[PDB]
Amino acid sequence: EAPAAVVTGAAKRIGRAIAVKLHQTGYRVVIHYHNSAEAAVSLADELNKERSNTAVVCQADLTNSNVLPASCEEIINSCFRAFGRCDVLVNNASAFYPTPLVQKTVETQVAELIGTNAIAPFLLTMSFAQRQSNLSIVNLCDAMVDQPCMAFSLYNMGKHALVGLTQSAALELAPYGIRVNGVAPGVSLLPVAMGEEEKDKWRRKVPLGRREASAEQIADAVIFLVSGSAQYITGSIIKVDGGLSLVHA
Amino acid sequence: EAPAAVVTGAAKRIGRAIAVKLHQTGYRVVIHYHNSAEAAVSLADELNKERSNTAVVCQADLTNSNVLPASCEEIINSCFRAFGRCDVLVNNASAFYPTPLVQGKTVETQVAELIGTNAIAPFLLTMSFAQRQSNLSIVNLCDAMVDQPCMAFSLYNMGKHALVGLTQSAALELAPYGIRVNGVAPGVSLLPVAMGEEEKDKWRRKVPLGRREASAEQIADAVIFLVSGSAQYITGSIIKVDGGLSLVHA
Amino acid sequence: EAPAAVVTGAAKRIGRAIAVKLHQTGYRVVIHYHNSAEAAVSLADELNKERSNTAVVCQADLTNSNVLPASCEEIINSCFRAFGRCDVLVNNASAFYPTPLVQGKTVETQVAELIGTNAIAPFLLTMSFAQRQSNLSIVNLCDAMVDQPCMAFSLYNMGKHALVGLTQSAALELAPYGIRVNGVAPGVSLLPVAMGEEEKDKWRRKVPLGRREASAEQIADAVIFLVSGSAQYITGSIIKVDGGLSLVHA
Amino acid sequence: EAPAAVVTGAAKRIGRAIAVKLHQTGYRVVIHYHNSAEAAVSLADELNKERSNTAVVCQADLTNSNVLPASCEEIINSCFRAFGRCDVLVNNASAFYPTPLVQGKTVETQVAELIGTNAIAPFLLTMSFAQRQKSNLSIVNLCDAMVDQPCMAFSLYNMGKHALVGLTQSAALELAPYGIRVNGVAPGVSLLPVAMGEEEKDKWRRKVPLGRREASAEQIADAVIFLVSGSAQYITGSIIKVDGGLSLVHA
Ligand SMILES: NC(=O)c1ccc[n+]([C@@H]2O[C@H](COP(=O)([O-])OP(=O)(O)OC[C@H]3O[C@@H](n4cnc5c(N)ncnc54)[C@H](OP(=O)(O)O)[C@@H]3O)[C@@H](O)[C@H]2O)c1
Ligand SMILES: NC(=O)c1ccc[n+]([C@@H]2O[C@H](COP(=O)([O-])OP(=O)(O)OC[C@H]3O[C@@H](n4cnc5c(N)ncnc54)[C@H](OP(=O)(O)O)[C@@H]3O)[C@@H](O)[C@H]2O)c1
Ligand SMILES: NC(=O)c1ccc[n+]([C@@H]2O[C@H](COP(=O)([O-])OP(=O)(O)OC[C@H]3O[C@@H](n4cnc5c(N)ncnc54)[C@H](OP(=O)(O)O)[C@@H]3O)[C@@H](O)[C@H]2O)c1
Ligand SMILES: NC(=O)c1ccc[n+]([C@@H]2O[C@H](COP(=O)([O-])OP(=O)(O)OC[C@H]3O[C@@H](n4cnc5c(N)ncnc54)[C@H](OP(=O)(O)O)[C@@H]3O)[C@@H](O)[C@H]2O)c1
Ligand SMILES: *CC(=O)N[C@H](CC#C)C(=O)N1CCC(COc2cccc3nc(N)nc(N)c23)CC1
Ligand SMILES: *CC(=O)N[C@H](CC#C)C(=O)N1CCC(COc2cccc3nc(N)nc(N)c23)CC1
Ligand SMILES: *CC(=O)N[C@H](CC#C)C(=O)N1CCC(COc2cccc3nc(N)nc(N)c23)CC1
Ligand SMILES: *CC(=O)N[C@H](CC#C)C(=O)N1CCC(COc2cccc3nc(N)nc(N)c23)CC1
Repeated sequence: EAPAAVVTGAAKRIGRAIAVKLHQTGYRVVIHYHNSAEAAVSLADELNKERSNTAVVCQADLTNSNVLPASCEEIINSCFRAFGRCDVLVNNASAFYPTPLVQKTVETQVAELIGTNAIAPFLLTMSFAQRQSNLSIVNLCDAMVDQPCMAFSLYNMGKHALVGLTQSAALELAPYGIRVNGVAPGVSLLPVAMGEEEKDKWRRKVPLGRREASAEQIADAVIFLVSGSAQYITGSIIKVDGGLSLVHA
Repeated sequence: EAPAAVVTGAAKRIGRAIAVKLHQTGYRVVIHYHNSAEAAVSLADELNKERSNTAVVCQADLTNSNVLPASCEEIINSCFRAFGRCDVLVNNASAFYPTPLVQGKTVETQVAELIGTNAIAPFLLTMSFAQRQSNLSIVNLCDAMVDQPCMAFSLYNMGKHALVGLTQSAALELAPYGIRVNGVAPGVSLLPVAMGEEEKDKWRRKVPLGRREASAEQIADAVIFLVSGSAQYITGSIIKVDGGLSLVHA
Repeated sequence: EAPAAVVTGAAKRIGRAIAVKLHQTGYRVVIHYHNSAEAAVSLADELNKERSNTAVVCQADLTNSNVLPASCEEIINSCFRAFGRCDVLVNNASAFYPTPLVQGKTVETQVAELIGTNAIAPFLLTMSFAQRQSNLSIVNLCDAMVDQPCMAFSLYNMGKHALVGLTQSAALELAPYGIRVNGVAPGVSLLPVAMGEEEKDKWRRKVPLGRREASAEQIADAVIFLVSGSAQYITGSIIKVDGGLSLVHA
Repeated sequence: EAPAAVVTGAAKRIGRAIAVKLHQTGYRVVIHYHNSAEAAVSLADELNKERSNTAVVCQADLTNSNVLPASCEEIINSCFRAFGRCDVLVNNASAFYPTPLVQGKTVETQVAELIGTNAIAPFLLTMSFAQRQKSNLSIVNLCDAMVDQPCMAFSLYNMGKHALVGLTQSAALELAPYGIRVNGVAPGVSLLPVAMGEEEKDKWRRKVPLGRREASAEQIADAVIFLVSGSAQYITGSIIKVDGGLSLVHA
């Protein structure tokens, strides 16, 4: 019987590449999305064309709210409903934008940035564990958490909280044989809205090849961590950053 | 004219020792409290008896909510109203209790209290402190054991990790304004009032330096250092005051 | 056509498992050894029986001395002599024993062996590897417990900390040459042959994930990942393979 | 009776400021030096003019060698011989220069100097310090805030500073039962090299978030004073960055 995986924010970019590579490795996949319905379904169609009834989609807002716990339980439930099991959770979905300390409401920014990057991963982790082989969770972290971008304090707080969850959950779920690890990109796929001149500025800072990581290169580290080659690995965060985090000002 | 400081959760325990030591150093203090009204007022009375018009209390819930930004703004405003200035912010108030991943507060409430008090309220207080602006600084009460967490304390731990992030992010962003942002990270300090002596001794005996918990005063000493002129080039730093506990393997 | 790898201290235990797994992946291997001549030759025989002309041995003391640079150059040279190329360096060889700060090897010798094997020899091998230059990479065997050190192992610990520094420094400096530099950091893996069973069990039961030590093969798996095309964007990274041990408080 | 401190490399720059501030705090001081005899003696004369019989000098090469253990024992011994006690050790002396991985000191000499001064000599001094105790005893190691964002081609220097972090932590743990605390102070940009042109100095200064300037030697010394004080009696194994936020700045 084929294992099954949930990937949050899987319709595009890094999450899409993760879903594709898990599917290629033999997983059935839940493609979670928020706004990207068309791209989510398009991906599921591609995967189901390769192997029938191996991909489903699942819609949810992961902003923090009174309903978030129910939404996260339903994401996990969607995997059990479609595939009868849930072996892997990848927490990939993430809101990302500046929140300057000195001059959406700030309460909404808190809900979106801390909800997507930290609280929803926590609630999904709870629901994943409650419903339980090579079981594991992979959190998409950020190699630059300790050298943060100016005016991104709430985003950064969210990613730091995710490191804490990764470590806390590794410890607490180890007795259940659930491993919990992270993958920490530096510069990967740049924002669609960023101008080419700015993209090049960031690319040229990367020591290894002066370019961003492809989505597939991020996905490769995820595949490693969920594999039998990582069966003793828990609580670990692998940087996939081409040396960027080691570069001084 | 005397500088002024806000200390959150200052009615008791470590926050009280911090407020007392800042007061002894010449600061006027806002004693923030949530439920500990009697202890807060009693402390302000003691400090004002020592020097008139040098302490006020300020009540606020720092649970996450849509009104938390306004509450945090009002804490800072309370310092300006009492003293005409706000030089130092100490983020000390903190909810602390287990939230097991596997099995009667709702999880919505646990998130709001643990992430609100330990991370979001510090962020909003930091915003308000900075907006309203000399030796200006913020000191966050962190946790030396954030990377060796207590079993079943994931939300608390997430909160303290987020506070590290804030410490670093805010140091960077507020450096141009001359505001320093640092942390003090206890290991074992004052044990919970409800904990039995047998358990207290179990944790005390794990500490390499002296096999005892830190006094509240020892924590406060590190805060006093970081707000002083002796730390004027220090920002983004988190000083462990843990007697070596974080270095001890399983 | 086949790439080639040097593995230091490869005659036994973790280094042997690394050499075997690299060989199984298609590498030709130099089996470096110091005292374990019989085991090194036996391993080369086993690998060459599987595929002819794919393994040689190379003897060297990696204690620090004025001749260590020449010895390390000769290890790399041995790879070029046997295989015409050198694609991968695994710095595995390591002296490990206590050096109490407060009280028949001299301290001069303890320094030379512990700092030589764990740090200086890796540095010199890295220099020689780089000078003599595709998927080129170095993997250093680090230690997940470097910040929760064993009592009385200060020189060993200093050595492993230095190796972290080298991993990061060399990643940065060799990135323009397309050489990646990464580490694998065990917690409890293969226990010392000389350790009593009662002590072995004490350490095993501290590991959160499965209450057992890592097999040599599990360590090797992380090395195989880091040298593979699946890690082509990874440099300066140290992967813990410790079953959660480093996260456990005292 | 006044406590006593050893400060290595104390004739100039940061070590000098540390020795001065310890002296001002009431310590008697051993001023260790290697080549800077005239500056060491000049400092001792200034301190003894302030308070008689409160400063001596002690000469030693801290390069790694067969004699280094004996040299480090003798440094500690010189404190006991002058002052009858040794309360504080500050490991400050440090060689600093590039050692590129890819291309007239030999590399074995570079190893001996960079690893000796930054790591091995601190270890041996720590051993000797602890052996002679066998009251507020503490060691402060001068570390480096930028150890995880290293300067290109400074691999041996960086290895040395990483080793010193290890020592700080290992020694804190092992000496805690004796009541000896072990901590570090980690500068970012402090006193720039004497040779450096103002244009290059300003390049590095302008990277510092807090004030766009290097730390004074006195600012570094202030952190040392804190760590040896009664205000840090529960602090051990801690490394305080004094870097104006530099270590938090991305590329
Ligand atoms: N790209 C980089 O360079 C980089 C660098 C460091 C770390 N990372 C991390 O790597 C991961 C993937 O990065 P990425 O660039 O591929 O991400 P992204 O494109 O910014 O976000 C991925 C998806 O997150 C979903 N998401 C956002 N807000 C949401 C909400 N309120 N509720 C539910 N889902 C929500 C969106 O799904 P819909 O489109 O369906 O609305 C979006 O497509 C993230 O965790 C990121 O922080 C990336
Ligand atoms: N004690 C230790 O061993 C230790 C260890 C590591 C870190 N620390 C950190 O050091 C700091 C002080 O520790 P502590 O033991 O003195 O703290 P504490 O006694 O547990 O709590 C401090 C105060 O926080 C306030 N607080 C709690 N929930 C609040 C809410 N919803 N809104 C507003 N205020 C709220 C309470 O004020 P009221 O009483 O007024 O309701 C309480 O007296 C904390 O940040 C803690 O995490 C302490
Ligand atoms: N085992 C664990 O639990 C563990 C934990 C943390 C980290 N690690 C790291 O993982 C690596 C492998 O561990 P291990 O237990 O397999 O190692 P080990 O058995 O303790 O040592 C590996 C080899 O190092 C060689 N070596 C020692 N002194 C040498 C010298 N002066 N010159 C040259 N080679 C020398 C020896 O080779 P000969 O036999 O040929 O004399 C020895 O066989 C090491 O770097 C270790 O620090 C292991
Ligand atoms: N300056 C900075 O920006 C900076 C930045 C980060 C960290 N730090 C650390 O802070 C400390 C002080 O820095 P600094 O710039 O003041 O130091 P420095 O001037 O480069 O060196 C201080 C002293 O070290 C001594 N020393 C060098 N090689 C020696 C050897 N072989 N044996 C014995 N002593 C030797 C020299 O003594 P003699 O003059 O008597 O020969 C020298 O005056 C160092 O540990 C340094 O790594 C400094
Ligand atoms: C200030 C800045 O952009 N660059 C620094 C590092 C340097 C040099 C930095 O903080 N970085 C971290 C974030 C990276 C970009 O990221 C993302 C890019 C695009 C989408 C995206 N989505 C989500 N959800 N999260 C993130 N982090 C990103 C660039 C380097
Ligand atoms: C499971 C556990 O306690 N583990 C270690 C104990 C040891 C040794 C640990 O992880 N520690 C972290 C938490 C410390 C205790 O704390 C507090 C104690 C009392 C009140 C309190 N209030 C608040 N707000 N926060 C905290 N952290 C604490 C003990 C060491
Ligand atoms: C004091 C102690 O061992 N404490 C923990 C043990 C636990 C839990 C610890 O610090 N660990 C580090 C040392 C590990 C053992 O290691 C080795 C074991 C066998 C051989 C060996 N060779 C070499 N070269 N290096 C090392 N590190 C080891 C156990 C976990
Ligand atoms: C390449 C580089 O310098 N990069 C940054 C500078 C910036 C921003 C860096 O890595 N830093 C570390 C080294 C600092 C300079 O230092 C010294 C300067 C002068 C003397 C000296 N002596 C000794 N013994 N050690 C050191 N480290 C220094 C600059 C910041």
